[PDB]
Amino acid sequence: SVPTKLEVVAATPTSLLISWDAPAVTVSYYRITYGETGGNSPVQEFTVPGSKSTATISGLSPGVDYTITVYARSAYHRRSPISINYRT
Amino acid sequence: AVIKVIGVGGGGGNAVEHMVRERIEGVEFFAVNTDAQALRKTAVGQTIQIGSGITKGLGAGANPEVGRNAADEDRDALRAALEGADMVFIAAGMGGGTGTGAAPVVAEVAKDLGILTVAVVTKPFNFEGKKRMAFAEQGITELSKHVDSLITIPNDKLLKVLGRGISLLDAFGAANDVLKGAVQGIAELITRPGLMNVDFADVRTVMSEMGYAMMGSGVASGEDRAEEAAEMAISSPLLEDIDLSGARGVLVNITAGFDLRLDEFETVGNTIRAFASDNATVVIGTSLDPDMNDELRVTVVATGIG
Ligand SMILES: Nc1nc2c(ncn2[C@@H]2O[C@H](COP(=O)(O)OP(=O)(O)O)[C@@H](O)[C@H]2O)c(=O)[nH]1
Repeated sequence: SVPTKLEVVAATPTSLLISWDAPAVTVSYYRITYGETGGNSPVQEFTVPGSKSTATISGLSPGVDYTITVYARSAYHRRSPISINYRT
Repeated sequence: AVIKVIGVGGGGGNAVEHMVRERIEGVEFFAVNTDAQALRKTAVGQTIQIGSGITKGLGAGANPEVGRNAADEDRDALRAALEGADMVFIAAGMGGGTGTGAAPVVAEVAKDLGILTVAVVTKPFNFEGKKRMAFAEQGITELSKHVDSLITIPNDKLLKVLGRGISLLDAFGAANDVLKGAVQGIAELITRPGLMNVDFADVRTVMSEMGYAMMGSGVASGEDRAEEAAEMAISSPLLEDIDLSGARGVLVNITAGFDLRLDEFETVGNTIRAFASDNATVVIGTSLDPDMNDELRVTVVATGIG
């Protein structure tokens, strides 16, 4: 379970700002995936440095429900990703 | 290959509790303790109580001698539980009573059955004091007489990657995670092989009767993932105390999805074979994690380091 809390902190019609808790051990980078809940499209993906605790997802569409998933990639654990849903 | 993972003492039990919770595919979990109440408290697989005659189920009193005598009294139960395994990982926090004293007995029993016997053990944090560190070092010396490979993870090394203001409780959680990643990083070559599948006989070759070992891991994303992850593993703080060209064996696990390029496997292996001695036993394989995209993990176990 890393990060241990994930939330949408701000939302606009085409973007979501997500926030998570600082990790107990060094994270090399985070992998962030997102796509429409139950979609025939592959999820889109990007990475952010392991020193971040927020990220902005842009290029979204209004009134679409999205599944967002954050992987903390660390040399020191193999913990599972955290996932949330949010409708723009 | 049949893999068993045995936690010994309270720290080893907490580590196995974490591996059961977070899951390691294809292995079978056990917990060995002199404290019967601790054995029953959490889900840790099948429980093996040792030394009920001498301890009455009340623990080892932080005394390695009692841990030894408890395990000695119950070699029959230990052998009965170990039988059938091809490989066993013995996990213990060294410096207490049960892990320090019983883990070498568990290992001796397993060695006697012909099982490939890998210990994965921690040394205590500096703040746990000099006596626990002394107990840990004596137990590691005793353990090294009866294992095939003994991987040491010094908790003092984990200190320098811990976030600031971390709770005392989360610091021990991190030790569980490293132990879990350690067992998983070796076991997955067997239980989740990729294209370059390692034969268990070659695992045995690089791990059998080698003595002390250390490991390090690296992770990376993007076009340079292979070079970056390999260099990160070799620069790992868990490996920094050894000269890799001194190891008699090197086992490498590249964890990837379905997109591994030939030149990436070439790159990792060339980097390993450059720093490894010309007479080392070198085994490099891949494992499969299908939930990776454009990323890679490299895990390096330096074996036979003296
Ligand atoms: N991984 C891990 N290690 C621990 C934990 N608690 C203690 N340790 C370490 O394990 C060492 C031995 O303590 P413990 O296992 O409780 O003693 P034992 O039951 O007598 O073997 C301690 O000195 C700590 O360095 C834990 O929850 N997880």
